[PDB]
Amino acid sequence: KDLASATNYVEGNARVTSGDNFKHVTATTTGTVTVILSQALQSNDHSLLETVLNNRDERVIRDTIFRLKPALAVILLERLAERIARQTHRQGPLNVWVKWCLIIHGGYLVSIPNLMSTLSSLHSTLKRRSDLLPRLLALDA
Amino acid sequence: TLKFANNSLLSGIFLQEEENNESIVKILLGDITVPQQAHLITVFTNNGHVIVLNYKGKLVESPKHFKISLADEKLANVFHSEGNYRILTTFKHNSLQSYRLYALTFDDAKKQFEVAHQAEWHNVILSNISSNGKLLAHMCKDVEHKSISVVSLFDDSVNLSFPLGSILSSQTQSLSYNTRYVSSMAIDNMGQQLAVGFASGVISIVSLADLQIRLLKWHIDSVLSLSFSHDGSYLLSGGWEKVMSLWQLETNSQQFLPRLNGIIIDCQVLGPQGNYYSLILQMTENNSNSDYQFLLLNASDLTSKLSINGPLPVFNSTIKHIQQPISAMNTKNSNSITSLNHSKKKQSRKLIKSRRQDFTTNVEINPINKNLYFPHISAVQIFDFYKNEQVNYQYLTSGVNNSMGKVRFELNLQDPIITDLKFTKDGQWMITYEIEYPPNDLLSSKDLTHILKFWTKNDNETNWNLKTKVINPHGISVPITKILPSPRSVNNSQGCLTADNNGGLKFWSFDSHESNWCLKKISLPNFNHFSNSVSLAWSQDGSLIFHGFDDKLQILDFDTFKKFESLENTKTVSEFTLDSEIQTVKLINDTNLIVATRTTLNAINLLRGQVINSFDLYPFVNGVYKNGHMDRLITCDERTGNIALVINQQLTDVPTINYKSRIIIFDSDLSTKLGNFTHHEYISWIGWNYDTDFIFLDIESTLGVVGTNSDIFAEQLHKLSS
Amino acid sequence: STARPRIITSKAPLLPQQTTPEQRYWRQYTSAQLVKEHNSVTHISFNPQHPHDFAVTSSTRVQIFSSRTRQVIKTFSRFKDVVYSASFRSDGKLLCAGDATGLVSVYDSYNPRTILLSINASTHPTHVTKFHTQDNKILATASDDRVTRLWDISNAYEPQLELTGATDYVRTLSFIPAAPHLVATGSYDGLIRLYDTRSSGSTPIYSLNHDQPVENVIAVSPTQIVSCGGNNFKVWDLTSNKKLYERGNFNKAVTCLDYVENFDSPMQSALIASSLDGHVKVFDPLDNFQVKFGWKFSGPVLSCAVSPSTAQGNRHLVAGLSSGLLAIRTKKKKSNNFQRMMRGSEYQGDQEHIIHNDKVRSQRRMRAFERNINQFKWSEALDNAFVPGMAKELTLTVLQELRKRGKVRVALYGRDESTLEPLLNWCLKGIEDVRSASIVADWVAVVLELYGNTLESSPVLQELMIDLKTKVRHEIHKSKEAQRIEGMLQLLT
Amino acid sequence: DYVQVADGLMVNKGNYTLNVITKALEDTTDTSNDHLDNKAYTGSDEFLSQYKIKAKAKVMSIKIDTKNSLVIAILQNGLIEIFDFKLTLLHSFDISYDNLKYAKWFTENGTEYVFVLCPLQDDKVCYKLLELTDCGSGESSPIKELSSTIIEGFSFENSKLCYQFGKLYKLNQGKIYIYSLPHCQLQQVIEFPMVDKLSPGDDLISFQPVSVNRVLLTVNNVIYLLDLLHCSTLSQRELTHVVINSEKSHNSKTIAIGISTKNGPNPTSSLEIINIDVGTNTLKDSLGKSFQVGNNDSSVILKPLFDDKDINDKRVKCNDVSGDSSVPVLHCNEVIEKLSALQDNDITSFDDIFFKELKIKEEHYTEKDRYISDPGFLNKVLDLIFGKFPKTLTFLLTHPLFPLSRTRNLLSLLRDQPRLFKQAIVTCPNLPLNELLEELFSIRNRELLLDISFRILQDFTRDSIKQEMKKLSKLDVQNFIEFITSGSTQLFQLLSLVLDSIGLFSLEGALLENLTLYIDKQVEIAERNTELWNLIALPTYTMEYLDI
RNA sequence: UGCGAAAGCAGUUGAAGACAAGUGGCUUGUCGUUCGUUAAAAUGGCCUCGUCAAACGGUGGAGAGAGUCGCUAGGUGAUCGUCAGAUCUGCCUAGUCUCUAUACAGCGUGUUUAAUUGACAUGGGUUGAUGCGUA
Repeated sequence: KDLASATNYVEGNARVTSGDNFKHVTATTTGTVTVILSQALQSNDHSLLETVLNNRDERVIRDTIFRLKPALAVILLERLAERIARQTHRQGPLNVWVKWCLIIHGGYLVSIPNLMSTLSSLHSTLKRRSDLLPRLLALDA
Repeated sequence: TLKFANNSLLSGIFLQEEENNESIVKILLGDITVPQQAHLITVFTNNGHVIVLNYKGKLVESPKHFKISLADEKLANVFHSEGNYRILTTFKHNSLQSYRLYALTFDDAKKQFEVAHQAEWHNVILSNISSNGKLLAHMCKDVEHKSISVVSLFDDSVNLSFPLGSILSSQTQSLSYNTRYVSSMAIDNMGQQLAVGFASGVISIVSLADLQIRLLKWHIDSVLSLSFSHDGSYLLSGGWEKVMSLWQLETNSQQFLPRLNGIIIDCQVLGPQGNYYSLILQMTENNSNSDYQFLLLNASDLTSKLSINGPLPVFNSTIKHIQQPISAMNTKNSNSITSLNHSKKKQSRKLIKSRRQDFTTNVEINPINKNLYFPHISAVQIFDFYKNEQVNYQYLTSGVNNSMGKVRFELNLQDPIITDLKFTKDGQWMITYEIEYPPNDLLSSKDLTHILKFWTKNDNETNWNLKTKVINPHGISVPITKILPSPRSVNNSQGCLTADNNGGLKFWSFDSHESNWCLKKISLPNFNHFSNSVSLAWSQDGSLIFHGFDDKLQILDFDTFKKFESLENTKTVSEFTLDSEIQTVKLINDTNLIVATRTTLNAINLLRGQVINSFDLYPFVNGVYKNGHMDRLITCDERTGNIALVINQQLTDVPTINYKSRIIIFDSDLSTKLGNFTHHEYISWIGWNYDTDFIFLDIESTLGVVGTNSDIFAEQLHKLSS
Repeated sequence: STARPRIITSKAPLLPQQTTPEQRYWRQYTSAQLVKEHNSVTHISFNPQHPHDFAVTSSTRVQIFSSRTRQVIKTFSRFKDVVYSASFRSDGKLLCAGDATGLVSVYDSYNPRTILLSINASTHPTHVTKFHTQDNKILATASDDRVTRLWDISNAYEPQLELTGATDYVRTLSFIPAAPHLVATGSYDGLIRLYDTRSSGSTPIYSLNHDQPVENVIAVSPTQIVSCGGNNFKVWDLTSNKKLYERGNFNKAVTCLDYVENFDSPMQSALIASSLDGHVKVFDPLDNFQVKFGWKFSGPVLSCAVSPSTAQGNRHLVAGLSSGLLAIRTKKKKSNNFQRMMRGSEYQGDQEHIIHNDKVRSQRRMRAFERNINQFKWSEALDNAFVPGMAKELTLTVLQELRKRGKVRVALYGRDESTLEPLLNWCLKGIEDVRSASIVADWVAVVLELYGNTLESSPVLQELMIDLKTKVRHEIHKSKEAQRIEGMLQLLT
Repeated sequence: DYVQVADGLMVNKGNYTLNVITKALEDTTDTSNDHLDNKAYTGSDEFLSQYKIKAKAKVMSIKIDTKNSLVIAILQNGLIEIFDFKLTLLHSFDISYDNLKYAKWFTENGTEYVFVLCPLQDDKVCYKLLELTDCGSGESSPIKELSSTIIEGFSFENSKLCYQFGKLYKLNQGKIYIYSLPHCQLQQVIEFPMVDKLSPGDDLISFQPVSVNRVLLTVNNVIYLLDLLHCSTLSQRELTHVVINSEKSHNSKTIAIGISTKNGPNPTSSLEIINIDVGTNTLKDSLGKSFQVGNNDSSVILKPLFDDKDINDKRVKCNDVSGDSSVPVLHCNEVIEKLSALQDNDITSFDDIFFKELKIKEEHYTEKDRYISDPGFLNKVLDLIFGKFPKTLTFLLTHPLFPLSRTRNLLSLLRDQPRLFKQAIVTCPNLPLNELLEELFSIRNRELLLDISFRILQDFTRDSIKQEMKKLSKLDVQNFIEFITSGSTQLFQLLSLVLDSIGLFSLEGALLENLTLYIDKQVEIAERNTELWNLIALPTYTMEYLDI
């Protein structure tokens, strides 16, 4: 090609990222589903993770997360964050799970030393969901 | 390269600190002194000196120069034919010039050229001369309107004239002024036809014997340049689209050449058979300077044989009687048919009266191969200064920069501005930051995008590859005031530190595992005040970072990335409130650091934790630079000192359009002014190349530097076989 | 002059859980085959040499499948009890099978009728039989006699070495892949013993205490070996007798392992692991045995294998389940007068001094929207956006190119009811996504700015505007509640 | 150039050992050791020893005795080894070697015949160097470096008995000519205030620096370029800096002349014969952040005033960019004399202090930028008005409008005039957030709440607000929520800050439901006026009329 | 236009002269005219140099598509009916379940961290659109 011809712009396979991925630093309760959820999260079992969080009764979700062990509430929250990042219609039903994980395990993940670095994907997903709120405010006006 | 300032032979013609209207106006190939014997050129300047210069071998140390007996006239051009020589001159009502043609002779006393005065034209609007130089056309403004007159100059073969209302259509008199304004004209080597290019976009070939016209409509914006071929059967035209068209005048058939990195402000055929086209490309994405690229190209395959260009910086403001060229609408890249006079009056008044006379730019030096990278608008000119020719040119944003010649409305769109770029200290990566602007008259027209890109090349290839880009670093709509590359001790010189106008900092670094440049460290404060008077510095050890926000120089560490702390409280002063917002925090070496703010210039030691020296800046740099540009005005070294740099706009007996530069150096914490230099022109950027020199960029872009039997048979055979 | 820059497809910031190269490569193992066996598939080995056939040990038969048709080419049915192990020799020439009566029988492969020799091992069931990987004429059989035996296949009457020392149910052998004197055996008491065969052989030189009862031990390097048993697997440096990784990413006991090297893959090495709960997972030995991909199967997976390192054809991952069936997932791969007249067209300049090359490379074909943006047909480019078969990022990038480049209004000028309904009917779908909704916002804003009278006239885009209103109402409830979650974990810093 | 300053034989062991340091003793018999226990046998003792070392075995120990030779000891077992005498003059500083590293038969008198670490192994006779008063052993390529008071430097390598280099080093009577921490140099201290580093590979000075103050017992630490130095008649062992992977914190070197300062670790209490107390417990020299602490060996501050770029024909200054003036006539003598003109009998009046300050600095009396000022000068005039004299109307208005006020601002709540207090809220450019939060939560229910919330938001980071607004009671925050609910943008985000910083659980319910209802209606009105801000043909038959 | 932060905060928009049109003046409008102020449109758009097919290597994906009326949560309709509720085995959406050449998109394989080969005489002539129906 010519020597005076400028180089065109080409991204190629450059990784486009945002500025918000901080990935670097007797019974009497119900019949819940938390053994299913716990041995979904001990492995990486997307299939039975989907069969445990297609349950959407609020008291079942509530005491399920209450009976959950708090050392893996952070990875339940990571799985929920990645699923609502990918599928956008899940944000309605699945963020009921993410608000209950914060309310119940409000001590474990305030005692964790790097909250944003450990659940970066939630922060990036909610930042990109709520960043454009003035724009669709102007749109619906 | 015949350097003018190399010798007093013709630097005595011009070395002035105030007067650069002495200009070089024509070059001829022969020798006007003695005929019939050529390997040397005779240059006519715009005042009346005629220098004869040998460009084969070493330049002679006494050229054959003369000075023609001239009136107040100022030398439009000279003309050559067989044997004879003409010259044309300009004059002193409505502001129009006035032209006057002489003929030359030389022979009797070999110091003076005698002149003859053929004729005059008492008001000239526009002019052109044919390719052979045998005839010339021009415009008149003689009443209801203008007029058009063609005249052969080396003979009275033909001289005709007519009002151009007989050229113009009947539709144009009830249409806009662009339809009757004419921005170009050309004649062929016979004077049979003439091309009138109008500001509306059309061209019209009139046939001069009978004044019948033919319209050629392709240019959707103003026609800026026209030329004929030698036989007159092809018309080259160029305009605001960056497309050179050539019209086959038999069938009216265009051949195009579409993406010519600048608008064609002049085009002409060049060879005896017409095998070259020479073009001038105005490159009008920056409105702050008129930077022309000279490009001839062979006519066979239309490839750019020998494109020529100077360095292309973009200054923060317009420079010196710079007028962006004519067009159809008044845009942010051009001006309409009305506003050229008002714009030049306003620009002269702005250079006289106003206060923010800062037109300073950022230039970078690639620390591997010592070539300097002028970031143009949405592009970079990589340019090496040991031969002062451009390495290449590369588009670094995603605009409509290259894909399209923008026209009358579309010139109100701007491609994203590259405002920062810095190399990592081993020269392996190039960090760049750009502001992507939205088009007007829609919902998202008032939120910018801020994009930080990371480029890589090996040491052979001339162009960089984007490895990653982060859109909105630091958050949405927030700028990056300063990026700083990191020293060789953090991630093997593969980290960058970006600063907000919130005082937030982000440390980005390239790790090989996830093979990308990712976000490592973060310190965000959430204030409610913003200021772009942000500066940054790093310790060479890689231990502590000096975050010079406005009025406040915080001291952060690197391990926990918060403000510095020792529990023993050994007068751990980790903030230095100064009298004004600080714009340079340049640390010369690990002992001390020079702060520069808009009143004073302090220096602070850290092995003796207090102020050591101070200087007064307010009488020199008061409210004249934008806050954040003292960092490009002053610089440092790694051993041998620090360089301040001030500017005095000169005065009459009010300020003027003339400038002088006062650069000063200091060694070893502001001790001695061991360099006090004065340069004849405004100075725009100074920076230390990595081998103990400091390069600076003049406002007219001269880069300067502050440093430390058989013999006769052989001769006759090389004659007779060449 | 330059060439024209291509229209860059709008890529957003990347979302979490992107497709890694490892999982793209391991996800193109597809077209699953399910073959119902008579009983649980206990072992599966591959032919080493022409690595293109594999033997599946069901109950009382061993079937060699081909790696190009996936049907049983050959079968071995003349066992008296349940056949347990079946492996090929390192030359791929003959096939050993340990049987529940403690009768190792070695046939030659690809000939089920010629049983070459029947070693009568222990009276207990012989559960693992494999030849040496360096040597050719020695066969190691461990049984439910808590003693493995090395047999020279010439002298098949007494075992040439008797490796005892383990307290319970030796179920696995392994050989160390550079030192041929080194046999690592693994039993149901934990305790990977390993033996130097030049010594006595009744005592291991050392022992590696996997705490769970091991199910398999394989050798990865000449130095490090991996033992699976219980819910984890551990890796052991063998020159330093010392554990250095352990991955417990399963629910139930890891039944088997195998390992791949140097094959055509982004992963330079791969250890896959099969674990009685349905899962088979692949772990990359170069970044600290991190898991990269996995398959879930319809029952507890008892054994697994992949095609060997030099497969050169159709490549296989096979997993045999305890349910009694076998799952294969593969990745696949004019006249002499006229020629004498047109001879030279394949010469390419070998003996020739100067060789000129200015044939330009043929680039990718331009799509219709890209050539219409090139031809400045901006309304036709919008029309070419809203065809049905267009990718969502392609509609987004032509909207963004018309937004940045020229004029939304130019692209929308000559429209009416019938020619706006594609745009708004796509804007319904694009208002949900984050990456599109800014562009959808300003395009809808411009079209209602300059078509507010067609709003009055046509009722059949009024309803489209109402549906768009309820869409932005749902999206603004979502963008408000996301800010509420953002605050409610900003509280927890 | 100091370090963290406090604390007013095998050379690589520590504690948990028995005695890896057996050393000689002043005014005693020969030698001793102690524990935190190994036996103290004899290495053919009772001579004129001045130091004692071992062969890095502690049962092949010795007593380095001034008798031209030395023998071995048995400090653990009981079995001695044989020896062989070389000289008979003074071997008081004998240092037995490792397995063939650095050994020669140099006793005291220029007889450095090379040998090995054995009782009968020999080498060449490398006694060529002159009478050296400072012979040390380093590990460049294990080498005897001789510095001679015949003055000349030489360096022989006891690896092949090869004289590597040598020159004329004019070294006088030294204090400690100790080899460097990386061994590449020689740190030789001059007597009172100086320590020069010389190049110990070529025998030439590389950096001759002065020191801070009096120091006598100086030796290079196990650092990069740092030394320790104890005072002569002082127990003060300070550190200075002119091993790089995971450096030392204690047990670095034992050469000191304090009050029996043997076996000097960081916690240097349990000595080998002394049984003393301990001191500092820091590590060696770090890269560059500890030199902001140890900012010593320079204490020469003067009164730095703003200079000017020197007037070399300054009359051609070419259109100065000021308003009307060109240069302020600097009077630092009048700046100092204004202190005497102010510290007078204007004990309640603004006739001899405020007029004095506004005459010395001719400004608009509320504005900066006609500066020529020093922070010590402003601090001393602020002290002279904080003495016998806030009733001045010009001085203490124009100098909280100065960015150098230096922390005399704490009584700004403790004095309460309205206009001076609001001006010190808005403009005083260094304020303590403790007093700012106290003024914020000591509410007088006015617009100064907005003026104090403004500054507390616009000059402090949010987490530094949160950590120091944890330091509040609960009645303050309950009345703050009550006053916000009663009766704006910066106080909304301040309310966000108080909700983030009160904590998680320990709240009440009625205040929470009241705040919930209030902010529900607040979001509703914010939504509606955001909506307001974002909200800012022919028929076939007609019938009409025309003129008749 | 100035100060600014990317928000915003203060300032506006005169005079002369000439010319054109309309009805020597009067009105209106222009200016390749000057002084002062910090101050939309002339049917008129971008070149050839070789395409097609099949791979391969990284990069993104809202995945490209097809089912099961299988589950979870919903939004809603026709007719009758006092409602209760009936039939339409009511419809639509999202998620889940199942499957495919990851079907989708993009950059590259001339040297690159990586990764490419093959077809074709890259012409001329005659019909080819009034010859066509599966709608």
